[PDB]
Amino acid sequence: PKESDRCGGCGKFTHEDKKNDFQWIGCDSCQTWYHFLCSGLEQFEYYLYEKFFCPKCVPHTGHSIRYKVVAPHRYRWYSPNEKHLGIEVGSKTWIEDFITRENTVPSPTDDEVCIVEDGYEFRREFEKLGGADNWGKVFMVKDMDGLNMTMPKPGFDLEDVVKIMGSDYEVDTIDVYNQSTYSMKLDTFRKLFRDTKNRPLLYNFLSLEFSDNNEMKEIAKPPRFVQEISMVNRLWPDVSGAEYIKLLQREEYLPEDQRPKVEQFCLAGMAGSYTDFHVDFGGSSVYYHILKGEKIFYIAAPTEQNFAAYQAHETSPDTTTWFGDIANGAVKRVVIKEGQTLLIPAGWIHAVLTPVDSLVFGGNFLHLGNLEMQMRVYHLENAIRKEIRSEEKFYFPNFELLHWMYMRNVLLEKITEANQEGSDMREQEKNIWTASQIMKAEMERWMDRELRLGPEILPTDDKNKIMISVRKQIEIQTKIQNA
Amino acid sequence: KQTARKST
Amino acid sequence: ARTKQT
Ligand SMILES: O=C(O)CNC(=O)C(=O)O
Ligand SMILES: [Fe+2]
Ligand SMILES: [Zn+2]
Ligand SMILES: [Zn+2]
Repeated sequence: PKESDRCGGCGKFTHEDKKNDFQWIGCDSCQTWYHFLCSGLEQFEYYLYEKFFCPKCVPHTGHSIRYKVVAPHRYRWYSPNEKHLGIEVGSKTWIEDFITRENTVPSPTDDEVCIVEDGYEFRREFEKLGGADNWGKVFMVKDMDGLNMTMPKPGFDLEDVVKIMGSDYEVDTIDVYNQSTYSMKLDTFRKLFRDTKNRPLLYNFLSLEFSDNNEMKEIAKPPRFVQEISMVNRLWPDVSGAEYIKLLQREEYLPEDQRPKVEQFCLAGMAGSYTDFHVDFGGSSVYYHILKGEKIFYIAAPTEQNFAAYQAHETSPDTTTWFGDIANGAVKRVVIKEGQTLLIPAGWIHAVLTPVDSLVFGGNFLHLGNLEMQMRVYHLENAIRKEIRSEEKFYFPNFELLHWMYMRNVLLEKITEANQEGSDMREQEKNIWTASQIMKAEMERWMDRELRLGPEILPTDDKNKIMISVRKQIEIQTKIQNA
Repeated sequence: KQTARKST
Repeated sequence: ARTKQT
């Protein structure tokens, strides 16, 4: 080959390969080339520097020179060609302004959000409304006592987080003003977070999942009521011993690397951070506990009208219009403070402002009581994706497979056991029976689609073997009913 | 369009 | 910065 084209880092022409891709950056001083992963830059920096000085230079040349902030109202704040374009919703200019009028956004009705003082009052109100099987409104619980939600004692902060997870642990982080996600070392984030006075750019990570860290996973957990209704938790129980063995004896075992891991997240964001409107992936529900700081959520109920506005909003090229302004007064304001907890059921559209540096623990989960709404959000996502192109990692992992597994391992078993007696399921398991029908119908559609345009882990043949068995037991039970 | 969002 | 991919 040719020497000039050898990476001055790993000293090779081809990198070994988080993921380098096949990308290089050149030093503006010595002109040698480095693979991105060999340059000493982290992904969040790939676009910041107008002049890059490699580590070999930079004692004798100085730090890399970053682009000038030419257009604070654009995601491309560094591009002169955009100076004259419109103010974009995520931008620094936009957020400054939005901060001065955000408190005019109206408060919710009692139909939309129920505020309660503690988990005991939450429990009573939750039950008045039909519980999880009929969960439709958001709850804000001022004091976590009664929720059975394991959390770290105050005094716990970002410092303990980086110590437990490790300095080099990489988290996907939001570059607020750019409205994009890049990788950043936990140590790098902490450094920027500590420099309270100098913040050219704001960062906010939402995506630090720690259910696989043996220390962290005991320090912050979902409320008990959530662990009890979580579909993922039902399928990959964290059991041991004979429970686990039986889990193996039945073919109910599932690979740890197949598990959707979205139930234990830590979030940390700088004051002035803004996350724009979205519905959480798979239409999952959310528990959200503020350890430190403050959050302002802007929320809209999951109605067909709101979804149509939202779907249009997401597929439109436009970037200058705040969803709240085209949503016909649907958007409501709810402030959440330190120690307080938000519980959001499937489908709620929401954005969030971070008025103050914050540390949050939360998680996403699916449950039978919101099965219909979850499927409705799946359709919404699928429609949006037909338009714009997105990345898999912003969606619910193994969404479809989870349902095959849940139908096979959970619901089929229950309808079969019911069927083997006279048991009319409507007596002690009406909810199980209605969930089965809803899931079945949605799965029929998935089969039909697969037979039309082929597959994309579970062979087509296996799926078909599950469906026939489900149809059978379902028909058996409805005869037991018509009787 | 859809990059600034929760990642798994 | 000046970049390339291969
Ligand atoms: O905290 C943030 O700024 C955004 N997070 C959410 O939208 C949520 O947790 O469901
Ligand atoms: Fe969210
Ligand atoms: Zn290299
Ligand atoms: Zn150099």
